[PDB]
Amino acid sequence: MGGFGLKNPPPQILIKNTPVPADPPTQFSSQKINSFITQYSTGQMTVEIEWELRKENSKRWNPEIQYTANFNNSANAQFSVNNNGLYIEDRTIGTRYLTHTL
Amino acid sequence: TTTDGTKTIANNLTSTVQVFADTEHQLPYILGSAHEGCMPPFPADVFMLPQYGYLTLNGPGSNNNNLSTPSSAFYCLEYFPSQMLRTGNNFVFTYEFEKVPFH
Repeated sequence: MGGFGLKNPPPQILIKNTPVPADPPTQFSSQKINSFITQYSTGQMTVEIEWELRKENSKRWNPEIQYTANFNNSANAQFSVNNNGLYIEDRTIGTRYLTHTL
Repeated sequence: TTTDGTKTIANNLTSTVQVFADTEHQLPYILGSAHEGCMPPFPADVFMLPQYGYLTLNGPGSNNNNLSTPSSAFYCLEYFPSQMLRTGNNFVFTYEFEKVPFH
């Protein structure tokens, strides 16, 4: 599907709500505790990647194909939110534009 | 100089030739395609140097597949720094292969 094959990829990160049981009966029972307190959780996360990139030196004379926002007028701008508040992606953008000698 | 059908060849002392080696492989590389124009096998022969040329992407249109695609590259070789040589001065450089397995 494309990508970087890794022997030792980034570690999976797993999270759970710790169970909080509801009021236990007064008499003892060895069976599992069936009833819990309904709860959920929320909070922010952040991810910081450091990328290394190969600089481009090409002596070709004439200009190259490049990615350009669609030059047309439109009811909704490209890669932007619409009236209802929904973010819309126009184009899968490939990485291959700049030419290189074979 | 050509006067009638009699050529007159003189020696122009102030003219230059200009040469450069491309060490970054930024030009299309036509060596190793087994063309002619190498040194002769026998040291006493004199040979004429081959012309340089390359051919880029082509693309279809109408009945002609020979149209130039947008990404067809054009390389100007005067856009490379090169050393200009008169008759007195000379040119040299060295190169070192990376390790490859014995044949």
